[PDB]
Amino acid sequence: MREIVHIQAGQCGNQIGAKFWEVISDEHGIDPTGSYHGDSDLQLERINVYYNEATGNKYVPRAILVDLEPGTMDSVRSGPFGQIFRPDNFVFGQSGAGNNWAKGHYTEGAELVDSVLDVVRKESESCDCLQGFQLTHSLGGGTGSGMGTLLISKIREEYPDRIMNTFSVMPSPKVSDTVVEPYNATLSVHQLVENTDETYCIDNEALYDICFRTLKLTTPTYGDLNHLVSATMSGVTTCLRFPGQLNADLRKLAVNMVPFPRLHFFMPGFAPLTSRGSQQYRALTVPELTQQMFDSKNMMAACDPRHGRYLTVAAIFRGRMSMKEVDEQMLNVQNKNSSYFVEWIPNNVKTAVCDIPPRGLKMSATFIGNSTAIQELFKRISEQFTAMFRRKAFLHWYTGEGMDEMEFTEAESNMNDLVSEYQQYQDA
Amino acid sequence: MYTFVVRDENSSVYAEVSRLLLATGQWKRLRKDNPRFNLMLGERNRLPFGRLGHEPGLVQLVNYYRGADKLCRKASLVKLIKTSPELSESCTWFPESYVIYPTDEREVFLAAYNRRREGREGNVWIALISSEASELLDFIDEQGQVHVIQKYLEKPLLLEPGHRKFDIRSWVLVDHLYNIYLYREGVLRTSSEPYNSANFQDKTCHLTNHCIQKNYGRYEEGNEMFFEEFNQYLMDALNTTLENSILLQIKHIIRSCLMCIEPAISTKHLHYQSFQLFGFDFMVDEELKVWLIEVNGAPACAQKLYAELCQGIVDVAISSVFPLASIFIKLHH
Amino acid sequence: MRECISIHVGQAGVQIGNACWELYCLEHGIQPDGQMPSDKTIGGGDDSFNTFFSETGAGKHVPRAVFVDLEPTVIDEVRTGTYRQLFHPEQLITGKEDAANNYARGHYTIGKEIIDLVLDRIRKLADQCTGLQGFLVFHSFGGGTGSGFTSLLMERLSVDYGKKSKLEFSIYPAPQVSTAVVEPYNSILTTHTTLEHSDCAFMVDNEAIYDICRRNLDIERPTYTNLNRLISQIVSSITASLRFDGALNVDLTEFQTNLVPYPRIHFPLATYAPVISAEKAYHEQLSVAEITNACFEPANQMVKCDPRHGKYMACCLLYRGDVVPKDVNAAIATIKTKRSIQFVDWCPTGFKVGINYQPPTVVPGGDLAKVQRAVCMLSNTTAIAEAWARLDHKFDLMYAKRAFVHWYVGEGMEEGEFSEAREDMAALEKDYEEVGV
Amino acid sequence: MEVIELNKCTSGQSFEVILKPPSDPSLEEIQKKLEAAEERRKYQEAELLKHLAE
Ligand SMILES: Nc1nc2c(ncn2[C@@H]2O[C@H](COP(=O)(O)OP(=O)(O)OP(=O)(O)O)[C@@H](O)[C@H]2O)c(=O)[nH]1
Ligand SMILES: Nc1nc2c(ncn2[C@@H]2O[C@H](COP(=O)(O)OP(=O)(O)O)[C@@H](O)[C@H]2O)c(=O)[nH]1
Ligand SMILES: COc1ccc(N(C)c2cc(=O)oc3ccccc23)cc1O
Ligand SMILES: [Ca+2]
Ligand SMILES: [Mg+2]
Ligand SMILES: [Mg+2]
Repeated sequence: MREIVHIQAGQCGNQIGAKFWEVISDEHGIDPTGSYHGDSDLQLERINVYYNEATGNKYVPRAILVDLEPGTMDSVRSGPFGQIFRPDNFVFGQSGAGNNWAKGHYTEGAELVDSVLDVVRKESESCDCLQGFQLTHSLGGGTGSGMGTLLISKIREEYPDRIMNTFSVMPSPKVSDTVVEPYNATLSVHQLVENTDETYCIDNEALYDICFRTLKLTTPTYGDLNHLVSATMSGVTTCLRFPGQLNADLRKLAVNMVPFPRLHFFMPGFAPLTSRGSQQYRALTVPELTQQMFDSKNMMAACDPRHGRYLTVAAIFRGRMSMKEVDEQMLNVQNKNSSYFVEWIPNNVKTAVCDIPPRGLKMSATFIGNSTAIQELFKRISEQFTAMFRRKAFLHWYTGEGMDEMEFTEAESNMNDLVSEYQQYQDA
Repeated sequence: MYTFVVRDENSSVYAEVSRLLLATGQWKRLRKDNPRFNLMLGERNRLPFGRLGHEPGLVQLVNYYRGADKLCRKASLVKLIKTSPELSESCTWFPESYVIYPTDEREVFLAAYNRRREGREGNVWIALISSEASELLDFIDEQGQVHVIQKYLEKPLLLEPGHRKFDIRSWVLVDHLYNIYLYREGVLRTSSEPYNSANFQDKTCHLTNHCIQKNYGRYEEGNEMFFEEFNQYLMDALNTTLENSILLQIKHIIRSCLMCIEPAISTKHLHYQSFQLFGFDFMVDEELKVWLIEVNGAPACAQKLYAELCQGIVDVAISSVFPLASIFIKLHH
Repeated sequence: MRECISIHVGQAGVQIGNACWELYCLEHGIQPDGQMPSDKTIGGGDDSFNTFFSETGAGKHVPRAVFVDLEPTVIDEVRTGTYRQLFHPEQLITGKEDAANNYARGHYTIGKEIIDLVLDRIRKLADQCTGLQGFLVFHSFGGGTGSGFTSLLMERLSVDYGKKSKLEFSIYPAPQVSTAVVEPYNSILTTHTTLEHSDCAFMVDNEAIYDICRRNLDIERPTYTNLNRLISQIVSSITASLRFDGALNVDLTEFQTNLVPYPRIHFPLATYAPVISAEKAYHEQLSVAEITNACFEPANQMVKCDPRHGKYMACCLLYRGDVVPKDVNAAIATIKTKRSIQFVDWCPTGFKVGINYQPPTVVPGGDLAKVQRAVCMLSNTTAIAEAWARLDHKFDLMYAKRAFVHWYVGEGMEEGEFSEAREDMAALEKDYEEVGV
Repeated sequence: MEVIELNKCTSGQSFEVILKPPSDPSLEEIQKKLEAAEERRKYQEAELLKHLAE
């Protein structure tokens, strides 16, 4: 277990995907042409997790870029790190998916999926020992959502003993493209519950509110939202990418974070919260990091941690700091809040440290929580689904592609089951 | 903020202690099984000492000394006194005693019993009270349990008016540093019926504890005389003080008992710490010689003294380890 | 002379193995290239150190060791490390996909596929032995490989070498340096499967080692490196009698004979003293009485527990340095009168003592100060069952809700193996209680 | 008190001090259980691929 294969689908998927590669390439010393120009050995020791080595001697992301429309991917190609991607790994159709999960999953996506799997296969064949896959996508559109979940199901069929991991962007009325987002998200959640091992719930509601309430940006763009996403994504993958005292992979993450196979939707958090441009000079103390990383206002999923309990938590501290003081503060916050951590999983809070801080910071903390409070996210989507679905509003966009209302009823029931399955462990 | 757990329901002493810890607001109670506690108020039965002091970044403290049962079971105590050089068979403040098993020191008991009957001096024993060896051993067998046979004290000090028997209860708190603290307030558990040299089957005049006294309540509220009144009596009736005639001996006995088990139970160098509250029961004979009767490992208090003692338990045993934002005589160890 | 084969399984087993072999080389004056100038019989011998080292015609001294991990990166450190020339490449065995902290994956899935190769490489070492007495097996309880694969290997060793002794050096899990939330599962599963196959097992609780490093070495946050240098000193103390001239614990059979009367109750407590910081400017050297007294302090034990509240079945004291019997006996006499030491009624109250006049060797630039005398006490006390109690409770907590169980079931393990393993542990806790109270 | 088994050599000595007197599965069965678990893995995987076929 060395190689991860990365897939990015649709507009959101490709935009957050491109930003992730910009950030991690910078962290690993890699420049737009693929050349290493860094000064630490820690940068290269585990670089094979994400990068292929061409005889070059160039580093090529193990990344496949997928869309049903060309626009966003042309934008990736002419973007900052655009030239670094293997040009054969751009797989795109022409028609788009019209924010329609049925188009992505059943009609338009079906037409393109085999050629994506061909590219997946070529990368997988070149792997010493493939860990599994990470997908970036949103759940509210058509391609990332319908076609992304189609890909996952086809990847699982061909590689049933590999790990599937997603970064899944949840829609919010606060940052909304179409009214059909809750339909697309519910259909997609149904898929994620069955076919991923671990999913980071990146909630556009939370990203918006952080940008507005905390970063004091009166009118957040997608760019501002994505600044938070890429910082979080860098953070959560630190222990996959860098050598440390705990050497992690996608399977060990899943084993230790997921006590029941359906409850695999993580609430990520980050501290210190910053924006692009105006950044703080004031350094953070270990007690301040720890306090901030656990604050509701630092979570990337709009749920109140106090309305539930943590099943498991992984925490990663980056920068030169006292590991002794880290351990003390982490233990302090558990011992002073222990009603919020289930008592039937001993040692359910795990901390790891990496010396390399992210760009522009002296120290940072990244949070990965499996909390029963995530049920709030799913309940919110469920309410929005039902508000339309009770009158069958907007359904003709889906029945026109050959779907039946039964399939909506089934995906709704499965998502409601998930919610009450969370409620079950919040009491005991 | 400190954390604690409660595992003994029936403990009046610790019900009041937890209530007091909550009232400072600087102590939060957790559920029985939450292992992230600073303080355990443990169960009396098979308390899991093995699970304490293994939680990183938590100083842990329990309200029982593991091994203190040696002092607090009647059969264990006799064995301890007899087998410890510190205490010995020569020990002058504990009544001549023998461990008796039924399916063991039965032969040693009978030989000493017959030597008492050489010119026939006072030969009355306790198990429940009898004058001849045969009815004693027959009673023990009727039970199917281990018990102690003990030289019953035939010449007690008898309170006047009323020709009444009594035992003294002393409260002793041993902290985590093995300081031995004697609570300044004791209590006498009185009999209400005149003491009867001739009739050993009548049990309300020979046995003194608070329950088996249901003529009750006649001379003092609930058959409980306190130290002020008892000292007053001793001055008026016997021309001595409680300090001189009784308490010196009480302090000696308590100290000897606890110093003897100290190497076996001390938590000085351990990964968790212990404290415990003991109830020592004393008999006084008519020449004002004190005898130890019982050590109780889970004593209750006298109603009047709950508030003061429980507050004292919090002051010297709990806050000494876990500081916030003397009613005891320290017996020099 | 009778040979011993050392087997190092998983990350913990391998890194500890590295530290032990480094120390063994320093003690016997074997250089990193495998040359031993003081060994005058070139290319052969039946000296005591040949129990652990074979010899080549060129005069290379090669550990009778195999290193196995289900992943390459830890054993790769050995391949390119300062002691790289010491080992034959055949002795260093790696798979590709690890056990993912999952016993079932180390035992069934990934185990099934590498077991035959490991046994073949062990057979190669055993063929070179004139009278192989058996095996020393180093592993964690908590790791997927250290637990899962180890129990598989042990079963197969009982089949292929039924007359041979098997000893364990086992790392018991501690949250302070743990890597997995399922370590209590893996520990109970490996102990159940290994119990019948192990003759004597030395448990080392990472909690005890961690705190010793903090308290006595002033290391603020101990690393695996700190821990393993200390562990290797204790292991060396234990194995010294197999590697040097003497008349106590000379063979593996004698370990069981002297330490294990009742075969299931085979976990002796190790206590070591003194542990003194190399950075300590002024240090008053400790006497035989002081080091021996320290063997009865919970703070110096390999596993934190309270022997005053259990019973001893056996006790060996193993001294290194300037120590004579008279000082040992005088120390014991005064300790007997101050400490609670109670043997079981059906055993003599006594001590087997071994003295080796060579002081402990220390790793140059290490954390441990050189001392004039040291002792390791091995006592079989019922008090070590506190560690089982702790572990069984943690297991019960998770298992009552079946948390994480699906990860094991998905590797082909049946749910029933959990309750089977756990019932065996319940019987073990009872055994200790019957013997000890 | 009583010192027995005194043995001395150049390297050291050993002795005993007494303070007070007293008062497997087959290769076949292993391969069976390993194959049984492999069959549970094959079956659970076949169940998955059938669901994916539907
Ligand atoms: N004392 C010590 N403990 C270690 C070391 N390495 C790992 N551990 C402990 O062993 C446990 C984890 O098991 P590992 O041995 O790392 O796992 P593994 O056997 O390689 O199995 P995988 O799960 O396949 O990686 C944890 O409790 C660690 O604290 C070491 O070098 N020294
Ligand atoms: N955070 C974030 N959300 C996005 C971005 N682009 C689109 N979205 C969200 O994604 C959803 C629409 O899906 P999109 O990816 O545009 O459609 P697709 O191309 O068919 O997959 C809506 O919920 C949008 O709010 C982005 O760059 N960042
Ligand atoms: C609840 O206990 C645990 C949770 C997670 C982990 N592992 C394996 C991690 C893997 C990873 O990719 O990122 C991490 C970052 C910080 C801490 C742990 C992990 C281990 C644990 O015991
Ligand atoms: Ca030789
Ligand atoms: Mg769009
Ligand atoms: Mg490993």
